[PDB]
Amino acid sequence: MGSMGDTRPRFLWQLKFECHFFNGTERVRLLERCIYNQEESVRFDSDVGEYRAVTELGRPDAEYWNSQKDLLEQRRAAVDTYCRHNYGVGESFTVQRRVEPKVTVYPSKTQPLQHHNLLVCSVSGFYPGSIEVRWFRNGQEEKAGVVSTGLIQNGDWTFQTLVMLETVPRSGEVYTCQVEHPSVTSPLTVEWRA
Amino acid sequence: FNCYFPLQSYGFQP
Amino acid sequence: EEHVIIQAEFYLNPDQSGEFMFDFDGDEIFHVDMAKKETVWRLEEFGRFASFEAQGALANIAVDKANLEIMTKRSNYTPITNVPPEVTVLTNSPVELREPNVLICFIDKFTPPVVNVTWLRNGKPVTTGVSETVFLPREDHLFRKFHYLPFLPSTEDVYDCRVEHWGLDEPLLKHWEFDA
Repeated sequence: MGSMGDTRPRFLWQLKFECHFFNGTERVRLLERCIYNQEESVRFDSDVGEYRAVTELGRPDAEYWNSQKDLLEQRRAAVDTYCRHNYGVGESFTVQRRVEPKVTVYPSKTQPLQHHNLLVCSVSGFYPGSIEVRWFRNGQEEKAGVVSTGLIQNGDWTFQTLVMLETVPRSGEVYTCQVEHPSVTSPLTVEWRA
Repeated sequence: FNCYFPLQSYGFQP
Repeated sequence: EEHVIIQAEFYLNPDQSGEFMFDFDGDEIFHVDMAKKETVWRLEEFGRFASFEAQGALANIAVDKANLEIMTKRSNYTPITNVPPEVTVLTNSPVELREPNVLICFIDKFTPPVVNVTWLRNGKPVTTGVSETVFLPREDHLFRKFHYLPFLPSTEDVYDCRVEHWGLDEPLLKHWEFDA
């Protein structure tokens, strides 16, 4: 029983230095976090300016590090020497990265409802994550019957989403999957003519 | 060079 | 504008496994290979645009190891509680017969960062052209991971991503077949 061997207990220590950016680099917040197992125990927050204990386990470390004035000076300036530095290192291929979605429309292999056509809009390969995928019937946005997978991260600097619509396809009806995404100034559209 | 800089981890009190 | 860059590290005992990586809005910029002692860029072109001195990561890892030992003793040897993963299998894009595609095994919401992943083709382990990411950080301090299998879609092959983890009593087995 157990899906893998070597069940000795484990002990885990994580350190995270988070640089949070608002309006470009107009505002910056550095958050250093120390986590033992699954419990954060002490942090430095640049909006605070000193180490603080999150749990009891972290109290000696806050006390020790707050006694080190060089260290506090260094951390207090890291919003500049670290966050804004690293922001500028990578801005052109991270912040500025724009990869256009590929959009395809097709009938589901599953057609559960007689006289209905279940349609699928596949939106893939795009960057960054912010996107809107919507269905239109003729000139009207469909506000009912739509189902979305929401945003899916692929782990490789691309995303995808899948949006389905049950249609009662009449003659002369045109169904359009329409995508708004920061990589394009005009929406992407792919149409299905019933 | 165009260099990412790390923040250095510091030890607990010994 | 809203963006977050995270330098995330860890050390795990008794495995003696370290990790150091940078994350931008949830995607990995790079990590350091602790065996080769070298920077590994998540996309190849990143290494043409930027640099990172791997010895800084290795020095941080030594300190992380020392701090883990202290914290292990300080907590009276309180071990991590296993949190088993959630596993989803999807493809990179809509699947068409005989059009190369990629199967993604997404492993989420687990700790500690040790997990075993096997791709099975028609029930048999397959190694051809697989790749994987390091452990990726989550705000709840659990982890995420991706495994990839390029494949040529057919009606005759089925696939499973098999995931094992100390928090699972039995292997998770997540299936994919061509939607015929």
